[PDB]
Amino acid sequence: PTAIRLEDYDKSKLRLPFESPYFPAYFRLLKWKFLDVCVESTRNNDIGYFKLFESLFPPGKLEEIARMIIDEPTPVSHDPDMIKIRNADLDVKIRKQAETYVTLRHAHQQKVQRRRFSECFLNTVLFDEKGLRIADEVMFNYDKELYGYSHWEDLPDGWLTAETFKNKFYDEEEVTNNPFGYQKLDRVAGAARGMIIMKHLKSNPRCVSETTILAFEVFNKGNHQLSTDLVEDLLTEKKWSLHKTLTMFLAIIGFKSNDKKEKNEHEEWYYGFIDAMKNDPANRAALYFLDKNWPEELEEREKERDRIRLTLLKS
Amino acid sequence: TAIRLEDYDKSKLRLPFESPYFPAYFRLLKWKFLDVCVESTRNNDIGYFKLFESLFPPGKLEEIARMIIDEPTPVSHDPDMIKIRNADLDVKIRKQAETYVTLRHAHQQKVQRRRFSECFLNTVLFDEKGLRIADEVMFNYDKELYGYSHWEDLPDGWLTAETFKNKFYDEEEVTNNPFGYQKLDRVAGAARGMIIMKHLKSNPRCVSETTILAFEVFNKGNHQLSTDLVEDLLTEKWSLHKTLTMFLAIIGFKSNDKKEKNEHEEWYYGFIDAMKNDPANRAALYFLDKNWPEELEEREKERDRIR
Repeated sequence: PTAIRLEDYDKSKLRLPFESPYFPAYFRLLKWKFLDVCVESTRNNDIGYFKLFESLFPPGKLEEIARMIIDEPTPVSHDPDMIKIRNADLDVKIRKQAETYVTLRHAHQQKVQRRRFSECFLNTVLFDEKGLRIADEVMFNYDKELYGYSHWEDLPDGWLTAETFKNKFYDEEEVTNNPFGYQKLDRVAGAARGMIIMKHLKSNPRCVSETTILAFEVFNKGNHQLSTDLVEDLLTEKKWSLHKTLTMFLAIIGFKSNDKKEKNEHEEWYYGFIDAMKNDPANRAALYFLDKNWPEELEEREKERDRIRLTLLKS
Repeated sequence: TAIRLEDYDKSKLRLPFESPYFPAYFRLLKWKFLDVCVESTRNNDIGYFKLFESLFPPGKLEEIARMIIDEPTPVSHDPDMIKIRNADLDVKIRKQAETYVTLRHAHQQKVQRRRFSECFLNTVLFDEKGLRIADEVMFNYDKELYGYSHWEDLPDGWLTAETFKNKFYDEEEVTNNPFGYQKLDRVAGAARGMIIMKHLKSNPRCVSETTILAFEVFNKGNHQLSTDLVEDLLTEKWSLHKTLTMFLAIIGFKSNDKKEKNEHEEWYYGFIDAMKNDPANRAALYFLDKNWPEELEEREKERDRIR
């Protein structure tokens, strides 16, 4: 079976091609799934797909980074403090407590290395045109549907949700100057804590249709799920993940807001997200990346809401 | 004969290279360090930039350095300009069109200079080897400035030093990778200096501290850029370098005697008051602390001591 080359494939159905200013940031909502695919591809003592990025680092630096990510941890039985505990002749109950604290510290120190060198790879390759080209083709060869989803394949022409997304999640000047550079989207999605946003949107009577799309694209879409244990536990603090948070912002494009323009409710999902992020200090901080004037715009919006409610009673 | 770094004393430094809190503190001079590398470009070559070759893929350093120092492509060869001259417009309409093309030609070049400058600084100043090369560049340029970045001849029991490292760094982030991004890098980068200076000058609690800040930003020659290329790159007159200099100058604050009356960290709370009254600076505060409005309320609402 001869592999279909990217340059051959249609690309007429994509509403967000590679060359779109708004593509690099949108694609980077799959950065953890992209890392997952590169890690999955390592078969036997090879660095797998990671090697396709060696041109983007100084000679030999790529190999170092890849290893630091996939290298098996040293056994916790060889830890100097572990060995000292097991030789100290402690009361059984105290020894076992100490041992668990050394085991947890050991895993945490491994997680810190894996995250550091993962972020060194991703921030080098996914913010460079040549590197995004390679990443685009890697995703295409992995799963055509996911490639499509990252490019808005078979999306309608007049999709009003797409316009709101482009308008509120990118700064016009920043995305025009360097599309491959850091965008508002990368800051908000990265700072946000998805679990608390999912809980508040589920309790919003306005955002019932939107929550249904979010629930499906986060939990039940098979190619929005990580294949490796390594990347899964790297992003997990029943349990939420950093990939689940990004997959929520990814899924936003599916929201239907064409019919709600007549009643001026077409941005209800966006203001619903703001009301789902204003509650806790982490997401509240994430909102100040999205819009520096969000608390003043929130009070305006609630003044006019109260102004309309008053005129409606007099009937 | 060459005065090697290995030979130098370094015993008076309270913030040596090996200190967890050094990398972030050094990167407050990141705009001055760019200025130094651009000063060194002499006979149509990249000067000090070449010392960082190993930290990029082969050739990459050459491209980046160029994109920063090179002369722009002549605007007489912009494709839109060529079409204006061929369209045969009225002289007055032609010249007005030509100015719209000229203005975006300059702006595009300011954006390319800034982009590739940021690409250099971000690669070399957040890596240990990169920081070694950078340390020696400043040492060979100015011994005093080298010392200032390391707290040369600073008191042992200095309290503003202990407050600074407690409020501008996260314990876990700074212990894991000192060379990586810290709260300080985020806060100083997002801050709008000109406004913070204005509020502290109106703040009666902070009067000694403002006099130090006004001197280290406007009077001190070592904290001033020598190149047009960098000072013009950081101009909105105020600059991004002047914002970073305000954070650098904090180590000079005399707060030890105010410990007894528990006002030894009044400079920090005064800074928070100075950058909470505009959208951009209060967004910068959320980097310094995620819980700052509740901490500011309980600290600035205890008027039971005023009774």
